[PDB]
Amino acid sequence: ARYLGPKLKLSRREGTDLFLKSGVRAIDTKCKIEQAPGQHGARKPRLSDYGVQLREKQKVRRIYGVLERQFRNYYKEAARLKGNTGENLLALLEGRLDNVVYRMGFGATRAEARQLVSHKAIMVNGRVVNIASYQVSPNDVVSIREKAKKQSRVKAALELAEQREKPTWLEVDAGKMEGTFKRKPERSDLSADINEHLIVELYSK
Amino acid sequence: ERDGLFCARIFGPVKDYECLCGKYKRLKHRGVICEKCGVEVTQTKVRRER
Amino acid sequence: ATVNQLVRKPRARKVAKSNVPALEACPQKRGVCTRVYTTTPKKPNSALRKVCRVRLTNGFEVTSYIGGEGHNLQEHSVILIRGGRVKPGVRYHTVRGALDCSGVKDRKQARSKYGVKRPKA
Amino acid sequence: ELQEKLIAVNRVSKTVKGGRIFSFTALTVVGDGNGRVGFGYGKAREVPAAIQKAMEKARRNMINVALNNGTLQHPVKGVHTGSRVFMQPASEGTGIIAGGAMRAVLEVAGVHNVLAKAYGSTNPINVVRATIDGLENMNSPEMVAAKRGKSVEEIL
RNA sequence: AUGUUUUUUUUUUUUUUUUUUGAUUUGGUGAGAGG
RNA sequence: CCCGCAGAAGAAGCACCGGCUAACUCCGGCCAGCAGCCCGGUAAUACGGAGGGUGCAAGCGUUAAUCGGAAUUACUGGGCGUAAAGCGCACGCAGGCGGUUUGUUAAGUCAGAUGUGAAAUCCCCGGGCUCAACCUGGGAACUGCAUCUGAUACUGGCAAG
Ligand SMILES: [Zn+2]
Repeated sequence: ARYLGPKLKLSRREGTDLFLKSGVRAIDTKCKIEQAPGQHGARKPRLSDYGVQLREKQKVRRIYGVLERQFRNYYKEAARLKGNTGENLLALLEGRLDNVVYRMGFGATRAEARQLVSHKAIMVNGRVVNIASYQVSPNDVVSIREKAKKQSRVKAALELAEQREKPTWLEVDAGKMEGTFKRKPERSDLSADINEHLIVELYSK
Repeated sequence: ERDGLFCARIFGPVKDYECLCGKYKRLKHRGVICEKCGVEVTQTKVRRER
Repeated sequence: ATVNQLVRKPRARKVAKSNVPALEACPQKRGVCTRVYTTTPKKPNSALRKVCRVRLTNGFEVTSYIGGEGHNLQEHSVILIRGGRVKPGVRYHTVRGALDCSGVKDRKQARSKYGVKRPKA
Repeated sequence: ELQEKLIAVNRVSKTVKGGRIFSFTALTVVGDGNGRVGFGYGKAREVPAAIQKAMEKARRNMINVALNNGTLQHPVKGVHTGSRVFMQPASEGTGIIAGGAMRAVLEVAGVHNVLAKAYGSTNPINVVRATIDGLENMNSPEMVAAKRGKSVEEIL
């Protein structure tokens, strides 16, 4: 139910930096980010039409840490919902509790955030929510509870975030350690490199 | 330095049409600013006027 | 084609017969080996392919391929067949590692497909 | 600015006194991400050369296509030889739902959102041609208005 | 008069320079000479 | 359901990597074996093992079975000179279709209403289980059938041309 292996390998495979490590130390120093994993890394022949789409899908999934069935479900939901499908999917992905936490800066990585969520550190509207897939709504305040507020990791995460660009769709307080999910993010607010359309196509086989 | 005298977000990217840190290495999306870079995306002489 | 014509006599659906009729819409069937033997395949191939004529539970007498390297089967050995045709007249495979048919010896990849338990170390 | 996609490359033979002389055909298609599309079919003893030739061919004899935003203006059929093709405009987000050679042509053309089936033959060369034809024939609202002696609001 | 009368794999890789609007890299201080 | 205790502790496999099809190398002789369709005779990315990878993941494969792809029974939506496909040719009952004008009818057709079309299910907006599945409020839908009141272009009936 989770990917427990090497994180940088995934990144290498993808091509890009997936942000699977905190960002204290640059990704180029930790691993050969350009070279693909395994014995046959240096060889890089152009991929197929299907293959590129698949890769794209993987990238997105990897980024958020969502396994396949769940991803499929999300896609379906997006399709069902009104408006642009890929965009909807992206929004849904964002909405995940762990992701939100990460954005806020209470977790160094998304993985860390997820872990925190699991371990009953986070509350959503003053009620302890344990599910990483929990879809956080507009105007839903989300905070660290008083037990987990003393942790050194949390402050480190916050610091890291502060170095990292702040998302417009949230509003977080470092002292209070509570952030308000103000609105579901627009496509423009998210990263431009993610070809959602490819993903959509893949499932529209 | 981010963000010191010679910043990225306040002024511009050292390299032309490149995020100094890492995204956009072609000519498609000139402008996007990710959180991992806190960088604009324009010309090499854009910092001379800013 | 003409609508009137269609009305008179509607369009016939192509009834596709099953290529594994001795199963009778069962995923596997139990059978007893009437005889076990080797057979030569058709052109362009060359081998001694291990196969057994099986009398099934439901009454049919079929011939079933035996996959993997080596087998313990004799006459009067109770085996499970699964369907699948080897590319004359063999339309079924013995399930290795079910009933009397043993798993393949010394096999470490695709183990499931030849009944083999996980190697301990 | 122009994007160019090699759809297929196929090895073709000519029998001679000695034996078989082999050659390679390259089917490419190029577009500017707007109305302009053009396919090219190039041939040579080696692949890369053939591809280059195809590209060259494509770059000349382009064709304009009226695009209402990211999609088509109305459902359009296009036929050529065996390949008969249907393509239907679709809502933003849906992506290019189309198969093979057909997809490639659409992508370069700068349609982002289509529902497109290729009936009949799916011989890449023919199907791309069919697609092109379909695109070409497809008229815009303004054009239709002009034709009919009306305003755009009269047609809706 | 007549020819299916010695076949066996002796096998194929999907986007930049857009017919002349673009890349080869060196800052202050002080001293001395020529006109 | 909540609180406390200890300590990374008790918790990852299955299939695949010739092309289709995401993933490649080395070591073992048309044998042993593989195979869904289209390898193996001594340098096999196709057999078996290894290392490396890819895809799924508390599941993963295989088999069986249904729809799909299959516009491959084509109502939507195919064809028939040579690819399968025009009766050897006619007459002709039933059947199908029917030039043009007016009038009338209102069967088909269309419009509106009424009754019904069980609940659940599906779909939309909500609510409740920490989320989800699940449960659940209200709607929409159930393409229909029947009846009543209209419309009369088209098709039909009847009457005259
Ligand atoms: Zn950037």
